Amino acid sequence: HMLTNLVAEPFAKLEQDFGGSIGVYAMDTGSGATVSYRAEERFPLCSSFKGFLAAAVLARSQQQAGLLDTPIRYGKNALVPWSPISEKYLTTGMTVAELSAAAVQYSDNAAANLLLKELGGPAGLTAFMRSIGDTTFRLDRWELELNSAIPGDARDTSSPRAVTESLQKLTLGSALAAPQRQQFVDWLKGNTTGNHRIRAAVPADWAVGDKTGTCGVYGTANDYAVVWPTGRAPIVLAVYTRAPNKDDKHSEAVIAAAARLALEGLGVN
Ligand SMILES: O=c1cc(CP(=O)(O)O)c2ccc(Br)cc2n1/C=C\Cc1ccccc1
Repeated sequence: HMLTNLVAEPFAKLEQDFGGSIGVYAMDTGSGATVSYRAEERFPLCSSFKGFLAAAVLARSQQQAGLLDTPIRYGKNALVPWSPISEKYLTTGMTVAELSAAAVQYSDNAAANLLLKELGGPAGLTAFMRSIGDTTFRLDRWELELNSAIPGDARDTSSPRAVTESLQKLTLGSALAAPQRQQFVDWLKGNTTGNHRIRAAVPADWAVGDKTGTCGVYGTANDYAVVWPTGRAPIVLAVYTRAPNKDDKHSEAVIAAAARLALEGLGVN
C-alpha cells in the first residue's frame, strides 16, 4: 500500500510545470495506504505552524484551568501585517480562544505572536511537537521573520510526512483529550484562507479542515488538511511547495492539483 507509483510521473510533470519543488504526504487512515512525493524534504512552514500553535494551546488548557477564557490586551505595535481579526479588537483585547481561532481561521499574525509568547516562543511550540513524537518540526523565529524561506535553511521548517503524522495524532489520534481534539477539528473546519488549495480538490459533500501557509518569496506556500470522504475513513495530507529564486511566485492551483493527485493515488473518488 505504497501507491505513489500510480502518480509519481504526474507529480514530476506538475513540479516541472510549476518550476519548483512539490512535497506531498497523504495517509488513508483506514488502510494506512500512503502517497509520498518529496515527503521527507524540509519545506518552510510559513503560517502553517499556527494550526500546531492552536493545538499546543489546547494541550496546555487540559492542565491549566481557565487558559482559553483569559483576556489578552495588546498595543498598536503588536499589529504586524496580515492581522485582519486582531486589528478589529485592538481597543478591546481578545481571549486566548479567540486569538487561537483567529490564528487558525484567518492566519492572524499578531494573534500568532501573542500565543507564541504564552508558550515561551518558538522553542516552546517546538517542545510541544517533540512531546507528541514529532522530531522533524522546528520553529525558530516569530512573524514575519519566519517567512524568509531561504534555500537550504532548516529554520522554521518541517517535512510533509512529519506535518501529516502530527496532524493525524492531534485531529484523529490521542495526542489531545476528546473535547480539545474536537475544538482543534472545528477550528480547521472553519478556516477561511484555504478555498483555492486542498479544498479546491475536494467535493462539496465532504468535510475538510485545513491550515494554509504563504511565505511570499521563493514560490513557498502550503496547506495541510484532514478530509472526511463520505463512506470511508478520513484522509490526512500535507502539500508544501518551494522554488529556487526569491522572485518565484507560489501557485494555489499547483497545491490543488497536487492534492488531487494524492487523492487519486489513494484511490478516493
Ligand atoms: O504572513 C502571511 C500570512 C498570509 C495568509 P497564509 O499564510 O495563511 O496563506 C499570506 C498570504 C499571502 C501572502 Br503573498 C503572504 C502572506 N503572509 C506573509 C506576508 C504578509 C505581508 C503582507 C504585507 C506586507 C508584508 C508581508
